[PDB]
Formats: sequence, structure tokens, C-alpha cells
Amino acid sequence: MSSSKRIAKELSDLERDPPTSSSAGPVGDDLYHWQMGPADSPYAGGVFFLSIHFPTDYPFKPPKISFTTKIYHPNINANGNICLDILKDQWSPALTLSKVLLSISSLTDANPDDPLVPEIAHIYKTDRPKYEATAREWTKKYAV
Amino acid sequence: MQIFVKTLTGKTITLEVEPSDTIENVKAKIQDKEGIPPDQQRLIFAGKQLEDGRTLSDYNIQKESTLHLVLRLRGG
Amino acid sequence: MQIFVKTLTGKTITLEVEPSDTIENVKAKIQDKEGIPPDQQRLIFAGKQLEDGRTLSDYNIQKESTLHLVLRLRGG
Amino acid sequence: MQIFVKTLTGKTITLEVEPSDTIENVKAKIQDKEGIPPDQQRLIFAGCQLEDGRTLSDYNIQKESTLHLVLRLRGG
Amino acid sequence: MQIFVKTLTGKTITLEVEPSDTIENVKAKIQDKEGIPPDQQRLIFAGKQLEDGRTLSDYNIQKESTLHLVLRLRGG
Amino acid sequence: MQIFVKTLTGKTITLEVEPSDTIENVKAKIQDKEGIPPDQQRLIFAGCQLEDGRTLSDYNIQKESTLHLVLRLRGG
Amino acid sequence: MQIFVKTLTGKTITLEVEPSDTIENVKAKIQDKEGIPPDQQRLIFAGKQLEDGRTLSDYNIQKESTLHLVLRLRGG
Amino acid sequence: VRFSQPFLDISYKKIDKIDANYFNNPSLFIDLSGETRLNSDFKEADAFYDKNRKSKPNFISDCFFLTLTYLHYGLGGTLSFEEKMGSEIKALKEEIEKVKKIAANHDVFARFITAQLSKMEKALKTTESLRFALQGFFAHRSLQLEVFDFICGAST
Amino acid sequence: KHHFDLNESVIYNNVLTIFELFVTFKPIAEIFTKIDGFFADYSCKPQDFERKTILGPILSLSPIEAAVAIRNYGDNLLRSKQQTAMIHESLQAEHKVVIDRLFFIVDKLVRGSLNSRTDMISYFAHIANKNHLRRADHPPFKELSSNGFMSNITLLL
Repeated sequence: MSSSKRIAKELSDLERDPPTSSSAGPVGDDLYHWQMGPADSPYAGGVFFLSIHFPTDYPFKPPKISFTTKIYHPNINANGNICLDILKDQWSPALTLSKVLLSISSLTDANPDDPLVPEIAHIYKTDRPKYEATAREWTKKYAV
Repeated sequence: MQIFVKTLTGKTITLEVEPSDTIENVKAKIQDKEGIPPDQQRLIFAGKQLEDGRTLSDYNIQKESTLHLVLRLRGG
Repeated sequence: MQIFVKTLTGKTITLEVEPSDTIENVKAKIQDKEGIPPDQQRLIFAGKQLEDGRTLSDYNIQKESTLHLVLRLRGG
Repeated sequence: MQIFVKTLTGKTITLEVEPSDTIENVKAKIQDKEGIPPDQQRLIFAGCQLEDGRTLSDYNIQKESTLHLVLRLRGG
Repeated sequence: MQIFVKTLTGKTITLEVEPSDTIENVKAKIQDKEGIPPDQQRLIFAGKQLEDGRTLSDYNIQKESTLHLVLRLRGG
Repeated sequence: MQIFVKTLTGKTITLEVEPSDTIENVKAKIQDKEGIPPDQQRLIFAGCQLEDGRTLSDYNIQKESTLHLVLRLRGG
Repeated sequence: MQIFVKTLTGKTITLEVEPSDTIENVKAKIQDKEGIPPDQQRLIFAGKQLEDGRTLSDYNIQKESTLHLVLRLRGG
Repeated sequence: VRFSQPFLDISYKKIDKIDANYFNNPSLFIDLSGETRLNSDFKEADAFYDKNRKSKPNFISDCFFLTLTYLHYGLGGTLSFEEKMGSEIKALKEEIEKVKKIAANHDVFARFITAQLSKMEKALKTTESLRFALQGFFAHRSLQLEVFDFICGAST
Repeated sequence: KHHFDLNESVIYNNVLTIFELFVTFKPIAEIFTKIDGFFADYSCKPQDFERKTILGPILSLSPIEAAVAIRNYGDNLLRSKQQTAMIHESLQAEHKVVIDRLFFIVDKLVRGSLNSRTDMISYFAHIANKNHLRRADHPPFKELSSNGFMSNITLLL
């Protein structure tokens, strides 16, 4: 009745204005099943594969997003859980999928108060050198 | 048909190709138009790395689409 | 620089600032009344985000422009 | 006020807690009622862990909230 | 023109190089994978240390010339 | 500089230390040479125990001084 | 108030004080030159002891009276 | 539990014998430390203790509640105590063939290994004894009948 | 796969003789040192130098092995000095024989070639430096090379 009409336009906005360091769209043929590490970050040299499943209330609920490529980040576990404060607090209906991808690209700046993996959180707290070394290690390991 | 290929520097090049062409053909065109080795080339489309044995029609690549090209390798 | 601020329910306070100050120093006049910890220093401006660590010249806080203070419930 | 928590076997031991009290502050009220040293005291709320030194009001744990006394791979 | 180098524990590795590459540049091409402090640069060819200031050219380094990565120089 | 330490069986493992280093700082250089987790790291000097967090210069331990790596009732 | 102070070997400094000050504030002009931590703030006066925590009116520090500063080696 | 059924008579005439106001004063013999309440907090509990501000001794009421207390802390604990025993029997049998599937061809280590399962088979026969003994007296319909009668009466 | 102890006097002799033929030929020695499985893994487990390299299965033979002594001296637990001296004088001769046999191997191995002798030196040194934990009061025995092996190679080299 209402659900699908948002997705097509939010998707055609890609063709109307392509993004800088990303690419979106359906993973296969399903409408609700949709599918670049920053240079100034140890993720550099890494391009990521993402799993997206819009819920039936996607225009009115935040879509849960999962990772396919393993990463070494405090706010990320092996399950690709995103500690994005927008989705669970202010995931407004006006926030585009492109805006969500931008907030993901903001992850770069790590949030220490949300230690999804506290072992990596303390390392980011004091052991940034080995943090950035191991991040590139896993970058070359998985995110070719 | 014309398409968009983006390198890691954000440099956008319009490549005029046909859907029947293979990804290997596209990478050869890229190496001709910039000299960049094809073995380092890693094309990304909608979060999908493409295969030189496959063609543009296989992955629903329409014209005016955006492709992200990723380089690799270093001084050892 | 008199900048207004209002919470979710509609309560507001009257606070002073200077054009070259920082948002945390502006926040330092937000914990003068309630005593709000800096960890909950959230600023909302027309569908965008305003990080606490920056300055007033970066937040373009005009004359008598109302900002939004919302209790932060971080965690994840 | 009083809050809840449940183990793996389903038992629901309640215990009074205070907004000022830290996570170790509440976990100190655990071995008294179940005999579990805080070395293995593992708390999950809404699928997210709790920081050790963090206080009670650091996770907006309201009255009549829910905890989940889970255990790590320790013991035995 | 890539070269091999073995550590005390014997980690064989490769690094593409040039005749004009300075020794400190070569060492800078090492902590990328090993995370070694370049100040403790200690490279051993033919039973000789490598004069850091010079380049590889003044040494008779040949195709896949073996090196020894002994840079402990500790320390603590 | 370098200092000494001896176990119950008489072995005398030396180890470099620094005046800034804390007692846990030096004990971190113990499991590397004897494989002893710091949970049982027990230090006696001149018949008096040493505080965990205190630094090396907190016990006037001069150069070529003596420690005594003793153990508590733990292990086994 | 000019009060002299001399260490064990005979080296001395020239420092200023006020009659109503505290010995730690007088000590605060002892770590100005060397940087002596307050933990070693030892004062000797004619076979008696002078605790750090008290004031100058309690130490009867007269005009141009030399005090004794000796490095503390506390521990026991 | 036997003291209960007289005042828990099937005629139900001794209901007024047990005072429902038994928890107006603070406790006298039973502990309340860690005693969670139904729908009130300690903050209201301590105040309500005082809010009445007045105390007539009687064995019957104390015995009634001590009955439930021993019911819960007692065999109520026992049933869960044996609830893991059935899992423990499978756990014990899990390693029974694990230490027998190895090559048992030593000279004296083989004898030590055989002594290591001579006690293990007795352990299995004891765990099975406990599991098949706790079950039967639970299946002792008379005892459980009395217990359930007490449950019904207390609920009444 | 198919407990290579010194008990089976009809196996290890054959295994030694199997190398005995290779070691004789000078062209065999000069290149025997560069084969697959010669070196162990770069980060090999210290207790895995026993069964994850070329030589580890043949020179690890030594009387100190647990089961051999269990069978010989652990059979008669209350034996007197002469009874255990019987086991000694019985097994020490075999020990001397095997020591000499495998020293003959390693001699030609060192006399194989320039890279051969460099490789053998490296192969010993690598096993050495990964056993510093042996000098603790309570070393991780289950995480360290069996002392029979690291003792045999000592009087061998």
C-alpha cells in the first residue's frame, strides 16, 4: 500500500547523483535485499561488501545492516553490528539510505563510549599504533 | 553505450562500450586509456567485484552507470 | 551572544555565549542550571549533526537562534 | 528502586539498586544472593554489554527494567 | 626487482626495490608488515651492515638477493 | 640499567629496568623470561613488600641492586 | 621570609616564604629548582621532627634560619 | 508439613486461626534479608512497618509460613538439585566410551587407566542409583498427595 | 601415524638404514638439505618440532622416552642397584650404537655442500632459540620439546 514507493526513488537518486566512495542498489533481484576504506585511516586499501535487509516498515524503521567483510574496529563485532547512534535514537523517516551510508562512512572516527568490542576499545584508548597496524593487516586479509 | 568508471582517486572516466563486451575487454580498454595494469584493477558495481570471463549484460550493467575501480599492490 | 536552547518537552533556558567560543563552552552554560554531563551534549540543527568538540564559529550560531538539546542515550 | 535479572535456567532474583551505583556496585550485590564471584559477573542489557566502572544511570535503566545475568566461558 | 630478507625467527618476505633505493627507504618498506622502529635499522648482507645513507647500488645486490632482518638492538 | 632477581631454587635471571618503570612495569618483563603470569607476581626487597602501582624509584633500588622473586600460596 | 635550606652534601638554594605559609608551600619552593616530590619533604630541626602538613607559624621559621632537607627513603 | 493440615482442614473452619496480618510487625524468627516482595519495595516495606505503629504470640501462624519457607528452600531446592543430575548422567556416559576408544596397550599405564574406570562404572551405577531413587519417592503418590493437599489448603 | 619409540628393535634400525643409503652418495648430500618438510613451520609449535619436519622422527630416539623406561624399569618398581644397572648396561650399548649411526648421517650432512652446512646450522639454531622456556622452575613441559630430543642433539653435535 505504501512500502515500496520510497525504495525505488531513493535508489534512482543514485543515478541522478552518484556518490563519491560507495555504490548501492539491490544485491540480487529482491527489492528489500540490497547489497571503500578512507585514505586517512588504516582501512585504506579496503573495499567492503555489505548485507542489507530492509524491514517491511523500512520507511518508518531503521534497516538492520550486516557486514560480510571482517574488520578490526571497536564499534564493530564479527556480526557487523553498527554502533550508529542515528538508527536507534533519531532514525528519522526523512533520513535517506544515502545519508545512512554517509553515517557509515563516518565509520574513521571511533566512538569509545560504545565499546562493542572492549578489547579493541581499550587498544584504541592507548594502543593506536598496533591498532592501525592490525587494521591494515585485516584490511589486506579480507577487504581486498 | 557510455558508462562511468571511478578510480581510487575519485577520477571519473566515461568509457564507451557495449553490453556484449566482457569485463576483460573493459579492463583492456582501461589499460589502454590510462596505462594502468589490469591485474591491479578491481571493478566495483553496487558492491560487487566483477569477473573478466563475464560480460556487462550478465550483471545488469546499463549505460551511464557508475563503476568503482580499485587498485592495489605497492613497493613490497 | 544570547542563544536559546529547548529540550524535547518544550522547556528552555536563557544563556549567554561569545561568537568565538566552543560548543562545549556553550555546553558549559547548559550544565549551569540542570548540571547536564558533557557526555549527553547533543546539538540538533536542521536535520544535521553538531559534534561537541567544535567551536561556535563552526556551528554558525546566529543571534537569538534556538538550538536543540536532547538527552543522549548512547550505548552499543 | 528495584530491578530484575534472570539466569540461564530462568530464575528471577530481584535486587534493589540506586541510580548512583556503578556496575560493580550492583554486581557486589550478586554473590550475596547466588554466591558468584564478580570475576565472572557478566551483564547484558538489550544485547549490549555494560562497562565495568559505569554507573547505573549510564544505560537509562529505568525502574522495573530488565537485566540478563549471562556467563562467559569461565567456570569449570 | 624484489628482495628476500629473513629475521631471527626466520620470516621470509618480499619487497620490490630499485637500484637507487636508499637503505632507510628499504627499512621503511618493512614496518608496513612487521612494525619495526626504523631507528634501529640493521640490515646484513654478505656479513656486513648496510650503510643507511647510501643506496642499494653501491652494494652488489642481485636478483632476489637474500638479506637478514636482525634489528633487535634491544633495549628492554 | 640492569638489576638482579633470584627464585627459591637459586637461579639468577637479570633484566634491564628503568627508573620510571613501575612494579607492574618490571613484572611485565618476567613472564617473558620465566613464563609466570603476573597474577602470582610476588616481590620482596629488603624484607618488605612492594606496592603494585609504585614506580622503580619508589624503593631507592640502585644500580646492581637485588630483588627476590618469591611466590605466594598459589600455583598447583 | 628568606629561609635557607641545605641538603646532606652542603648544596643550598635561596628561597622566599611568608610567615603565615605552610611547610608544603615552603616545600613548593623546594621543588621549583630540583623538582623534589612532596613524598620526600623531610624537615630536620635540632634533633626533632617537622611534619610536612603543618604551617610556618607552627615551625617557628625565624628570619634567615637554615632548615635541613634530606632525601626520604621511606618504606617498611 | 503435618502441623498444617489440622488448620488446613477439608471442612475449612480454622481459616481465622492463622492471622493474615502476620506480616504487619517485622519478622520474629524468619529472615527477610534478600526476601523479595510481591508488589512493594523495601522503601514502602520499612515505612509500612512503622506506619501502623502497633504483637500477640502464636505458634500456629509462625508454623504456617515456616512450612512454605521450608517447602521452597527445601525440597523445592532438591528438585532443581536433581534436575541437573539427569544431564549429569549423560555427561558421565559421554566419556565412558571416550576413554575406551583409545588404544589400551600399556604395561602399567593400562592398569592405572583400568582403575580409572573401575571407579567410573561405580560412579555411573551411583549416579543412576540417585536418578532412579529420587524419581521413585517423587512417584510415592502418598507423600506427594499430602504435599499437594497442603498446597491446596495454603492456597485456600 | 602408522609411537616411534626405541622398544621395537625391528623398526628404528630399518628406518636408520633407510637414510644410511642416501647419506653415502656425495651428489645426494649436496642437495638433500633443500627439500619439502626439511624446515619446520616458521611459527611452528615448540612441541611440534617432533612430528612436523624431516629429521625430527629419527633423531628423537633416545632411552629417556617415557614408555621405554616404563617397560624396562617401571616393570620392576622395587629393583635394587644391580637390577637397574642391568637395564643400564643393556640399553647404553644400543644408545652408543644409534648415536654413532646418526652422527655418521650428520657428518656427511655438514660435508654435503656450502648451502647444506649453512642449512643444517640454521636448522639447529632455530630449534634452539625457541626453547628458552626450558630454564624455568616449572617450564611448560607440554609446550616444549622433549628433553630426550634436545639432549640427544647436544652430545651429537
